Amino acid sequence: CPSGATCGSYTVGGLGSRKQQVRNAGGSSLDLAVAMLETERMDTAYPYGDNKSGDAANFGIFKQNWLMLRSACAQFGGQGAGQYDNGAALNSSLGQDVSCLHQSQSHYGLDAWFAGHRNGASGLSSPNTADIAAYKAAVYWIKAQLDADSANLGNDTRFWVQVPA
Ligand SMILES: [Cl-]
Repeated sequence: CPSGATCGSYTVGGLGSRKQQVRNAGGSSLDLAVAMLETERMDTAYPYGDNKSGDAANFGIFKQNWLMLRSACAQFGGQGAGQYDNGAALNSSLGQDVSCLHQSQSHYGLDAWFAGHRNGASGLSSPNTADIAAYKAAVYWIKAQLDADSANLGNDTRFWVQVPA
């Protein structure tokens, strides 16, 4: 486990089939790690926008925020913060979700992407915080578990890390 955190793994029914769908939609192991951290079932069943509005609203299985989406992704080009409900298109289309993730990561580079993903504009402007570093470490710990045994790319196991610890 990273730092002083608890971590572990448990079984989620149907998750292996879902992992395969994410991969077939273009998700890499890093993308799977992010998805695995963000929701239990790699879905969009969390509250709409993750109970946030505007630039802070989250959409899709990676919980991408509207600032990131409208700043980097062609389908949201030129849109303002108040148009955030348009990001809900990612809740219905896994292919668009992955496409947007890749556009955003390429636009910012991965290091900046982690910062903006975690903390929005504040994160992009101050990307080297301890909290952002903890988030990144959690994702890469999950990825290490996926990398260490390829069965984890298609089985029902969810790896988890308590990011606040
Ligand atoms: Cl994001």
